[PDB]
Amino acid sequence: HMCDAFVGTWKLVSSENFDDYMKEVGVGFATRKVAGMAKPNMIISVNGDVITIKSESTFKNTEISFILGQEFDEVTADDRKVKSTITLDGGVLVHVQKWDGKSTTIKRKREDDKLVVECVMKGVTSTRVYERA
Ligand SMILES: O=C(O)[C@@H]1[C@@H]2CC[C@@H](C2)[C@H]1c1nc2ccccc2s1
Repeated sequence: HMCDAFVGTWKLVSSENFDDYMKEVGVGFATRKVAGMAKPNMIISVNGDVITIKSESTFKNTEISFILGQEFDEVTADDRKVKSTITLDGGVLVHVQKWDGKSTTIKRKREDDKLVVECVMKGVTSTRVYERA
């Protein structure tokens, strides 16, 4: 029952500062413009200890499966090859990605009927809000 409140099908309803977050990550102009239009559906499921997060959009379809605390390789939507570790910290899913000596952290939390995602790269934060689909 670890992540029960995350499980489901979620649709992006708002975004703030995502272009600036992507710039800070190192994403180039064309990917920023096209990726920034996307309205992904995020599908979260749990089977035993394995959590799966799928993201489906017009730009890319991705999928990650993982066990909490156990590092895995991820190819991101913007084509970074990263080493990821996802943990639960006080009810927040905390996802750290490492690549090329860099690091970014993505936090996912339940707030009211929403799933709120905070993406941080150095001093730049983007907030992405999802509703049930
Ligand atoms: O999952 C998402 O919400 C988005 C949208 C759906 C697919 C693309 C656009 C994905 C990105 N994530 C990142 C992370 C860092 C840098 C660039 C990008 S594009």
